[PDB]
Formats: sequence, structure tokens, C-alpha cells
Amino acid sequence: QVLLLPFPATNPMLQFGRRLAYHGLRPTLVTTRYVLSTTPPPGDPFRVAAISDGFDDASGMAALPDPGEYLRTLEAHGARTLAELLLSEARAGRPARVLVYDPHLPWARRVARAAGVATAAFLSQPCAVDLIYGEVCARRLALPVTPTDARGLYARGVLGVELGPDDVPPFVAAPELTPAFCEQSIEQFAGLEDDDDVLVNSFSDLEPKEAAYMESTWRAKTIGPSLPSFYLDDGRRSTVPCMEWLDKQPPRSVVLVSYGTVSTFDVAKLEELGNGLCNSGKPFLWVVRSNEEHKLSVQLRKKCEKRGLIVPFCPQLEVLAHKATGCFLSHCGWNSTLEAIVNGVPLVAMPHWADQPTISKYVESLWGMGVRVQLDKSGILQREEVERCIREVMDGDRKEDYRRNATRLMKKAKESMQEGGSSDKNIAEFAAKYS
Ligand SMILES: O=c1ccn([C@@H]2O[C@H](COP(=O)(O)OP(=O)(O)O)[C@@H](O)[C@H]2O)c(=O)[nH]1
Repeated sequence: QVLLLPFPATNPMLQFGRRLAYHGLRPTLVTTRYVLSTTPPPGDPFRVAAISDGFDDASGMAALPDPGEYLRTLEAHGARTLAELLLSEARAGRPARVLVYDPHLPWARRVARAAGVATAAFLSQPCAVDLIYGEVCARRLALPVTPTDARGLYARGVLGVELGPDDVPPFVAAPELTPAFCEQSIEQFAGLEDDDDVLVNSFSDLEPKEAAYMESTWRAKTIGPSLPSFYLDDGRRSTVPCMEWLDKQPPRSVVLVSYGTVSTFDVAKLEELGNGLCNSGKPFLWVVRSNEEHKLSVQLRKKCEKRGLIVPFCPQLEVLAHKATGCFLSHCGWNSTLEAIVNGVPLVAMPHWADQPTISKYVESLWGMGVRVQLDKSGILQREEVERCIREVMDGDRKEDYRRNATRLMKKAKESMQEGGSSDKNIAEFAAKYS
């Protein structure tokens, strides 16, 4: 079997597993006992299997909100139970042919290699960010990484844009705001040189210098965007109520709003975001997660409820593919960004941390498919700014420029994953290797 081990939370690794199954491989999703008991399995063509993070009954992340402590606990129990799993699978007649793993779990590679199982690292961040972390891991850049260092990489043809202070990945530019995440970002690459394969959820045409560098440096092969085949127009509709609302809207009219599944916004930040949205005048679909809703006042919720819909969950790819969708106000997490690209949807970028500031810079300055919100002197996003950016992308002099670039990259993204495409060829090479 092909074992797939994402960070326990994913869809891009599952999408790659669907393609492996197309090619006659047998994928298994590996997740925590907790997650397996408290969510539906993926279904065919996948098996599922479980490891433990120490909290099979309760959410260990809830239980352990300090990141270092959670990660140390996940390693302890995860490495032991992943070892047990590799043995029990072999004994059950289903020995792992390869472990595909998120290298935010670097212990997974140690365990597999000790069990004699091939390993395939699966990076789901852009090549531009991954390569920066790698240069630190390899002791070619010291901490903190600076704009000066980034400029060197741009001048050497490794990075395709010059990253300023607000564009360098904060986990290495300002390490220690986030010590555990700094360590985790860099340790992805520690030992990656002994993996059998290295894979990245991107496409060459998007990040050509960075992909090329990742390939020559780390053997990384692009396999993305790792999304459902339907969205990539590769021939080899839901009933969710938000969709019915979207159906009634005019073409390219609606702002989708999401800051993702992980970041938390305080009451002040939700106030500026929600007021900016109302103040724009645009219809909007604002996904505010169940676990964040308590911070949204009645007043702000009802403020413009004749134009805007607030929901706890929307099928985002289906939303992005909808004719009524005009732009996406997004934190520009990588999955969000690729889903916007594959649907040709212009972006208003409101990054927080991790890969988002870098992504945002590429969005506005190389890809040209949107704009990034400008924070004021104290680093606060103002409602006037939120509104200005929405209006810039939906009504500016440059509105067709953002749409054109989004469309352009949509087509390249599709070409990459279709038969003959740069990503398709890498996926096929992997499937053959492990067949
Ligand atoms: O209401 C939602 C919110 C999120 N997603 C999906 O969950 C992921 C969000 O990931 P991203 O890398 O952009 O940032 P994160 O959530 O990890 O910060 C993407 O696949 C989204 O399509 C969705 O379908 N509906």
C-alpha cells in the first residue's frame, strides 16, 4: 500500500493519492485515532489507519495549546504508534511500499526508514517559501533571514521577486515570535536528502525559478495543484445552502471572504473586516468558523445582511468555481491561493503568517492577480483599507489586469495537471516507481 500521512488536522495529499489509485496503487490515509473516531473516513479508493498523538479521546491540540508541547507529544506517541502500524500492516499482508508524509512530521521519515519503508516527502507550501527554509537548514543562511539575504536569492535567479521586510517568511525573519514554528519550518529539511522522493504541491509555470532550484537542490518534483480532477478539466454540484444564495447573485459580483481554518482573529480585527465588507457595497460570502463566531456581535452580523451572508462553512472550491464569484479576500494560505488560481479568481490578500506574506507578495508583484492589504503604522488592518482593496480589485483602473493574470495562471495550472503536463509527468513517474 501507499501510506499517506498528512499533518493531523488533508486534501492535497488525498488528491495525489487519488491519482496514484488511478494508476493502480492502493492508498491508505494515516490519521490520529481521535480524528478517525470523530470524522467520516475519506472513502474509496482509500483505506484508513490510525496512529495516536496521546489523546485518542480528546483533541490533543485543545488539550496542548502550546505548540512545542503538542508537537513533542505528537512525536512521542506518533513515532511509537507509526512504528507499530508499519509492523501490523506488514503482518496483515499489506506491507507499506512507501510512506508519503508531511515533513512537518520529520520523525515520520526516521520511523519509516528504520522499518525499511521508502519515504516521499510531501511539501504543501510554495517552492519560494520552502527553498528559504531549506537554505537555513543547509546552513547557507543564518537566522534571522533578512531582506538582504532574499535580495541575494533574487539576484542569483533563485527567487523571482525581491522580498522586502513584510514579504520574508516571518517564521525565519522574526523567529521567536514563534520558536516552535521556526524550528518546525527548518527541520522539514533535516534529513530530506535521504528521502527516496521529494514532492511539492505546486506547478513549474507558477514558480519557475523556485521550482527549478527546489529540483536541483532537493530533488523536489512538482505534483500540483493537487486538486480534484474536475476543477483541472481532466477527463481521465452540492446542496449546501450558501450555494443557493450564490446562485441568485449576478455574475462576478460576490466577494468570498476567508482567513482560513487555523488563524484566529480577535474581536477588533473582525470588526474592521466586517465593517470594511459592508462599506464596500458588494455582495459577500463571509465564512466565519463555528469556533470563532462568538466574537461576532449581533450588530455586526446584521449590519448589512441584505447584501452579505455569513456562514460557518462553504465548499470553497465550489464557491471559487461559481459564476457569481468576483474576487476572494483571503489570508492567502497556499491551498486557498491554488484554489483561486485553478478557478481564475482575483485575490485581495490579507496575510497573517507562515507562507502567507510571501504568497501575498507574489500575488501582487509577480503574478499580478490581485492586491495586498496595507497595514497602518501599528500593524492594524483598518476597515478603510479592507474596503479600498475590495474596490481596487472589483472596480479599479487595474481590474482587468488582475482578472487577466488570474485567467492566465488558471490555464497554466490546468495544463500542468492534464496529460502531458509538467506535474502530471512527475505524478506518473512516481506511480511507476512504486508499482
Ligand atoms: O469554509 C471553508 C474553509 C476552508 N475550506 C478548505 O480548507 C483549506 C484552507 O487552507 P489554506 O492553506 O489556504 O490555509 P489554513 O486553513 O491552513 O490556514 C482549503 O482547502 C479550503 O478549500 C473549505 O472548503 N471551506
